[PDB]
This record gives sequence, structure tokens and C-alpha cells, in this order.
Amino acid sequence: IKTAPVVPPTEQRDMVQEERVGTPVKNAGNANPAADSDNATEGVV
Amino acid sequence: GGEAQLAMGLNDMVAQCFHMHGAQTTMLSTPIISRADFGVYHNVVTNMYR
Repeated sequence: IKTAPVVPPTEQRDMVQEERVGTPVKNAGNANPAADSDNATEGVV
Repeated sequence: GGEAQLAMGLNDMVAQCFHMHGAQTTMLSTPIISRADFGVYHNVVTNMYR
């Protein structure tokens, strides 16, 4: 048995951190966001 | 993307930048007083008569 001094549970707080490597684009779920333009065969106002 | 705005650009350019000559110059027999610029040809009938 080894009794060791630890940090009291009430003087620390677990905080969830979300780590990201880059900011997702506007049309993140779209494989081809350029197909709204390539399929505008009548024009756009 | 300005495809819809070129069609408006043509019709706005043509109306703004195209001028005809009216009946007075080309068809009607108006005197020089009403056919010609008054700031220059206001004494041209009097002097040509002289």
C-alpha cells in the first residue's frame, strides 16, 4: 500500500477541448458546390 | 457573373447613347431660325441676304 498526496477533487475541473486542424468551408457537405452554376443553362440574375 | 446584367447593359446603352434628327432637319421645311443652332446661326439669314 502506498499512500500518496493527490490533488483534492474540488480544486480541479475537467474541461473538454475540441481540437481542429482547419476551418471547414461554407459548403462542407457538398462534393461539388460548383454544379449549381454549371447547371444554370438559362442564366442567373 | 454578370450575364443577366449585360442584357440590361445593351438596352440601357442603346437608349442612352443613340439620337435621331427629327423631322425639322430631315423632312420638314423649317427656317434656319428653328433648324440651326441659335447661338451661332442667329444672323446667318440676315448676313447671307446682305
